[PDB]
Amino acid sequence: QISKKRKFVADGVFFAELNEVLTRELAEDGYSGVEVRVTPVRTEIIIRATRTQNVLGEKGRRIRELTSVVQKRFKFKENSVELYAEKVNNRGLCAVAQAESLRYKLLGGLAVRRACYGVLRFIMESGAKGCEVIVSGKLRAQRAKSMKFKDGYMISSGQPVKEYIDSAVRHILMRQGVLGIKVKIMLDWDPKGKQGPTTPLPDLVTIHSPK
Amino acid sequence: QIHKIRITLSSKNVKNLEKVCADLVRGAKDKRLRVKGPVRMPTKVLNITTRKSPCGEGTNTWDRFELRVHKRVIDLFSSADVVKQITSITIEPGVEVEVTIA
Amino acid sequence: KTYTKPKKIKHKKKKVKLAVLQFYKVDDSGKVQRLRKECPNAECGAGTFMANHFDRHYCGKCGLTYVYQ
Amino acid sequence: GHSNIWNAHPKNYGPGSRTCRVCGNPHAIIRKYGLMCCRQCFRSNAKEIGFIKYR
Amino acid sequence: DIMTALQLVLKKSKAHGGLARGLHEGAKVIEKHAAQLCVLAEDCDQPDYVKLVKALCADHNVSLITVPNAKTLGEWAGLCKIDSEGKARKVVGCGCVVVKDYGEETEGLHIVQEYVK
Amino acid sequence: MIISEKNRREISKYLFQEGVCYAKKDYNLAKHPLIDVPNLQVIKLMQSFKSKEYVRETFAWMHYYWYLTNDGIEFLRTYLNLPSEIVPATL
Ligand SMILES: [Mg+2]
Ligand SMILES: [Mg+2]
Ligand SMILES: [Zn+2]
Ligand SMILES: [Zn+2]
Repeated sequence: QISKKRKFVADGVFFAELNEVLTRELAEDGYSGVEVRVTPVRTEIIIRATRTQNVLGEKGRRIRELTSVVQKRFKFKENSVELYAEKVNNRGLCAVAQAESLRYKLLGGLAVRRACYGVLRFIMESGAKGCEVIVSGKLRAQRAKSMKFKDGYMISSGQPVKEYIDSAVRHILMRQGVLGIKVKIMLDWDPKGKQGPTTPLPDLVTIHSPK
Repeated sequence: QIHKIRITLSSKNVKNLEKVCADLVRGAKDKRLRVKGPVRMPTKVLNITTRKSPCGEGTNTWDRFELRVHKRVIDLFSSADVVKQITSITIEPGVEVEVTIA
Repeated sequence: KTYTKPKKIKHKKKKVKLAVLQFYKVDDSGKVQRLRKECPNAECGAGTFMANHFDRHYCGKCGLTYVYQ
Repeated sequence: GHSNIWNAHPKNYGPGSRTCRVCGNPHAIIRKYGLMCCRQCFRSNAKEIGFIKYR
Repeated sequence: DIMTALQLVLKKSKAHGGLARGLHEGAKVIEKHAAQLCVLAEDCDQPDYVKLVKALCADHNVSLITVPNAKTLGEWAGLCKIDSEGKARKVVGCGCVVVKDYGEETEGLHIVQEYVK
Repeated sequence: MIISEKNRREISKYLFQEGVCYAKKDYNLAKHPLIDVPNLQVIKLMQSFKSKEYVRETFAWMHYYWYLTNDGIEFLRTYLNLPSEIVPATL
């Protein structure tokens, strides 16, 4: 019975809180993102991850636990909110997944340069028009420094950034401090819209071949 | 068995809201029902202006954050069952549909 | 830091070797006599005694006090 | 502490009765529309909440 | 089998948590009329202790059983830390034990009830 | 922390029956929303369970999220004296 303004703001706040909770809980399991769909007397939450076996667990025990805790914490009516785990298509095109993969590689003792180059190569071989990986923090010395790896196309200004660029930021807790990892992936135009924006770049003009 | 059924649609995305309104209107028309609207209420623009810096240093720069809420009103002259059937059509996420009488 | 007054010591309950033993008296025939009153409160119930203070009777469970003159 | 003393001061209003729902800080709380988030946390989560920068 | 039956009943009550230990609590529980049985250790150096226990049990019409060693009664009452190696260590003697509820019927309960009667 | 036996029994019963439990980080809240016990005792009992690996703890947006483990399930079954057949609602 609350006003529309407060209703929409609460919906956004719930989405943000659920995203943060899932990110904290499903860190190692991989968590690309979540989507909330509202239906009459039913709300659907879809978890996107690169490893849905871990998210579901054995016989869906983990997903059932997550559904129960979400329902109890968010005051949802019982048997009204259900969770689903879905594969992420082209995980190499998801900035969050690549950032988590780089975090896992770095936490495993892999050299920063090798891990970043591998991530760049995997992203490029996955159909990305371009990518950029930045590693910041105390590397090899007590003095912090930044490492930048880049290949392919990249835009940084104007409206098309919000659709043609997928970016993520993650922190890695190392022994001597925090490491900052930024992943920025430039998508490619997709007429279907499944793998990229369904809109061409503003300054791209195509002339049909004459008969 | 005829009543003025009021349908209120609210969404943050203009395209989805307009498509849902068009679908509802076409569904009502296909049943030879009388449709009034959709009426577009003035857009609600929630605005928050917060300082960019997480501290007090530097030139005081501000971020203007807006959240736009679009509301539509549709009136149908028919029974409850037919409007309930019409509204059963698939609705995309982000669009809230409320059905009432008068 | 510097302190002026002596450090305070938190209260410690004194130890009674057998506090229950002195609440009952047993005769040769076997009859049992209670040397202390029992709280009339229903919640406390039977078996709950009241302290014999020098001006009143105190119940340790419900805090009910009866003053006798 | 004693029940009547520990945390007995009223907290029905003022900055001490409100905290950020994200970080719990009591400073720079945005109470508009019921967000109840501190300005830093709100600026961090604005895109998820649904607030867009047009100008 | 009487000793084994008593041990089994006490262990089941402890699992259910329906038993009391010590006289300071034993007298209170017995006076509540909820005590369905009483157990006293014979190894007591206080004649007043045993006299009071017996007098209260007789007055309140509660089944009474005796155990030779108080340390064994304490062990059966769970007043010890169980190690994976074997029998629990760090035992403390328990002079008296009382039972409020048996939880569920058991084979040893019938033997105990037949013996005490 | 000192916890009344009834409160611990209620907390353990709820945790085993549901298999999950949350708590807002409010030490002075009179009662837990889902359990009649005060919030502080629920939080501290769950912390004790986590310390010895009976539960998994997640914290986010000033809230706790506790998920029972197999060792926790075994401990709760032994301590509550429930039949082996009964299991948390999650499974
Ligand atoms: Mg450009
Ligand atoms: Mg420009
Ligand atoms: Zn009393
Ligand atoms: Zn905050």
